[PDB]
Amino acid sequence: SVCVMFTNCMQKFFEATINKFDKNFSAHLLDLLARLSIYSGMASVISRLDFNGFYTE
Amino acid sequence: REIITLQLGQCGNQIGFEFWKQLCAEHGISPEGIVEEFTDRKDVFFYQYIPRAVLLRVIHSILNSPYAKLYGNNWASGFSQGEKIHEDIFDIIDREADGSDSLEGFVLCHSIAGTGSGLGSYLLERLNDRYPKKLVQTYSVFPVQPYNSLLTLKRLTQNADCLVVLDNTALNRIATDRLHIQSFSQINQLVSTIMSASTTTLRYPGYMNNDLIGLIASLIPTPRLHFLMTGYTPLTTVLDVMRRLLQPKNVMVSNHCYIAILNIIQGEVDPTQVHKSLQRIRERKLANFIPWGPASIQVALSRKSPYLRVSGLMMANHTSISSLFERTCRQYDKLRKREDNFDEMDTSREIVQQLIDEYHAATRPDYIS
Amino acid sequence: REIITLQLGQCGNQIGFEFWKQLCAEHGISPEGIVEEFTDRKDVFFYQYIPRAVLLRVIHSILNSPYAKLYGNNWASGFSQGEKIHEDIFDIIDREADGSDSLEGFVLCHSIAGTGSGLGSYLLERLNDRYPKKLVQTYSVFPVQPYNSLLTLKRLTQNADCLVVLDNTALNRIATDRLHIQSFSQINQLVSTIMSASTTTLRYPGYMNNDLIGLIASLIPTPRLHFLMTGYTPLTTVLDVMRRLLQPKNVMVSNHCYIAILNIIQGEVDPTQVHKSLQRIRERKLANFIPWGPASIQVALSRKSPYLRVSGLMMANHTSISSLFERTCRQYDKLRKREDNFDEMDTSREIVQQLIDEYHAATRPDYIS
Amino acid sequence: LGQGDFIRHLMDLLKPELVRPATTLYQHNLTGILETAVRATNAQFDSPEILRRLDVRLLEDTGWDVFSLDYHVDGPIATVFTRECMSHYLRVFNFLWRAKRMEYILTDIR
Ligand SMILES: Nc1nc2c(ncn2[C@@H]2O[C@H](COP(=O)(O)OP(=O)(O)O)[C@@H](O)[C@H]2O)c(=O)[nH]1
Ligand SMILES: Nc1nc2c(ncn2[C@@H]2O[C@H](COP(=O)(O)OP(=O)(O)O)[C@@H](O)[C@H]2O)c(=O)[nH]1
Repeated sequence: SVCVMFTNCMQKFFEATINKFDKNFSAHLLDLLARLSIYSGMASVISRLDFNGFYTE
Repeated sequence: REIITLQLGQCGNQIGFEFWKQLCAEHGISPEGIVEEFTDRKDVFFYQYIPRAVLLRVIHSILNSPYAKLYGNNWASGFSQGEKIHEDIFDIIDREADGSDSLEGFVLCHSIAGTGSGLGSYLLERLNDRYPKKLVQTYSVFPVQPYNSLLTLKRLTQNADCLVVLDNTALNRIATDRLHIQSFSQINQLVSTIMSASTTTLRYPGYMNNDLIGLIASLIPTPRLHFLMTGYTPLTTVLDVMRRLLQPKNVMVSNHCYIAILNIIQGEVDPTQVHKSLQRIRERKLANFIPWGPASIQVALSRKSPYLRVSGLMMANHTSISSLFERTCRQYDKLRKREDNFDEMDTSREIVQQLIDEYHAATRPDYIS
Repeated sequence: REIITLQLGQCGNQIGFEFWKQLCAEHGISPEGIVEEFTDRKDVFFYQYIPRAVLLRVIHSILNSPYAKLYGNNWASGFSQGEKIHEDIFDIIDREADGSDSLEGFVLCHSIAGTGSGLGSYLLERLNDRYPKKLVQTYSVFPVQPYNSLLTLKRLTQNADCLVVLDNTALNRIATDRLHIQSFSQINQLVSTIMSASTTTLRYPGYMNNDLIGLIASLIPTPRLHFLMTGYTPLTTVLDVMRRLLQPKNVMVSNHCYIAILNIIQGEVDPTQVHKSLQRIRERKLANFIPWGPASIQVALSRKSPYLRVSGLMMANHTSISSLFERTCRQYDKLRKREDNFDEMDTSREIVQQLIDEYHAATRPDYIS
Repeated sequence: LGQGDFIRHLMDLLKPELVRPATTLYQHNLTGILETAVRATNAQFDSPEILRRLDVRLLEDTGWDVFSLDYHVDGPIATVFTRECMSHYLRVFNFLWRAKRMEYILTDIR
């Protein structure tokens, strides 16, 4: 939802809203890799999401 | 979505004329513009078959070639004469634009080293005025010569939405190292191999990358860092090909890190060990990327033409491309201390310095702000 | 893990070239570096096949050989010229190291008798500067010759992590005794057999000795006593091979006691009677061992190359090796009284005196402290 | 451990993992490491069938106390091993694992 909605904001052409999407989307992404990692491929997906060691938090 | 291509100068004509010949054979099309009986999407470059090309004394060499039924040295001379025929060559491009269903891009082939430099600088300016929503990719070729070269770089850094560098120097080495030539008629055979294999995903539709804007927005993160270099190994598993593309011996270029990598595998290789090689490339650390943003490597497969074995091409966005500019920037100041306003050169001088700084700032963990 | 080999001087190139010929024929590798049709782990010494060699007139005769597709006389003169090309040769090594998966060590083949000997001493120090965690084993070969021999000894006693001695006086006597040659290309046949046999347990994997440190960690008790000697018997039960290796006629060296012994039996011998023989060799007391710490004898089996019978090699650490340094030492003093500072010779003369002093004190019941 | 070449690489890759306590250890992570070892060493040139059965199991401290291979076998061949040879091999594999890390420690000190 935050991805498609961010396209709408940029389509309306504020500076306090771009940074608002960042803290909202980056938090939602970290919830994904937290649940994708806790398992017994479903593990190789993480190697596809981050490749530069980013999101190592 | 159709892509109308342009060819300027002796270079652009020769590479384009040999680009079409590589494409006409890769499809079942006779040089007489007639399909041979002998699945491949061919509506992007060809119009039902006629290629969508707008060329601009080498022209006579094409009209005598068997493919006849298929259609000074100052930068100021190129920009001046281009203004005198503003309405002439724009009549052709406009009549070729509306006749197409929905225009997508303008793949422009020109060398920045005589008239192709000054005329191409004129076109890339005029296209952004009338056509503001059309991508303009350029297959520019790198070689008073320092002057005409950098002046085009002023336009190529703010108008062209993409750029693929192909320098004759690094090509001449590969011409000497693995081909043992010592000629233009030979190095262009390698250029035509790079241009044709670049748009292999548009002509052969797969899961993704069915439009030019799909190949562009993935690599180029910001409007400024829009320079790409190529790598082509075949001159065997996917690991054999992926390891050879990252060697500096194969790149067509004479700290530093990558920004985005796209691999084109035109083989019949099974798509099950693909993720295994990418997994291995991460382990041995054969390439490094930017530290600030999340940079990943992408690999794409395709299908070779049955009318014509594993190959491989890599689209790279490397910061080490900044080196080629400095060679141009350096020789300019030397010619600036050796000899109506002479302000365009200095204004162009400033913006190239802004670009090089942006590259060397791209390798910093605080490239933001 | 991989091991990069270096070949310095006329001797290093020759014995290294003969080492690779024997190692290629031992495997299924055509002279064109292509695998023939015709288990043996060959990733350590061959790169996917390319040898991991760094060669340094003789090169031309190698390039005119059928194996072309497989890739002054002072010590100060040999040291300085290496300093002026310091950056040059390391680029070859730096790319081969990082191009390697996980580097383990540096095999050096060189003769200490003079440009190659001088270059070797230079490179042995720099490898300690750059790479601190890589073993350096040197297959040195003994013969103004006294000068150069002791200088390189000053570096080989504190830089090289291990060392295997091969003196020409012991090899030449063998060629006239059991081969009846009366040439360099003839004695190198024996040197190649010892070198190829030394790394046998690395290429044919077994339950033990799957890494270069596994062979060295048993013999060398302290970092100072890092000199070894060899023995090769067939020039058949396992008890026969052990008894023939412990005879003085076979060792390649011109009180005292053993520190550690390693036996390599390369035949198809019965592996159940190997533990029996070590029970009986202990009873006859054919070798005298150190009194301070515990020491034993080691036997390791392997498999001969089927593409090419019982052989045997013995790596020992005998304190009688101190005599060889004494000859070079005494030979130096006689020239020092006969003819910018000449202070390096003084330090080298002093440090080798401590090494000799370690050996003679290594045979006492109180070598502890 | 009769291979030697494969167990060497396998002890170099599990070093960064097993040093942590067992509570943070989960089986789904180690399999990618084991699969990496079988690919790098000489064990890649091997029958694909027998490689399908070789996996990991987690005994139930430290990572060097709960790791062990299993090589489960079911079907007709399971009448030769009979759940007792698999309860004896693991009883052996510990003694060969300890006497293998007590050696790679002593070649690291050296
Ligand atoms: N790669 C390549 N470059 C070429 C070829 N022909 C010409 N060029 C380049 O084009 C430049 C000359 O441009 P020129 O023909 O004088 O432009 P014109 O004044 O418009 O005709 C040279 O610096 C070459 O580097 C070719 O066949 N291959
Ligand atoms: N063992 C052995 N030693 C050799 C061989 N060839 C040369 N040497 C030694 O190398 C020394 C000569 O070195 P030289 O080649 O003149 O040094 P350079 O001129 O600096 O390369 C002699 O003292 C020999 O003992 C060989 O085939 N085997």
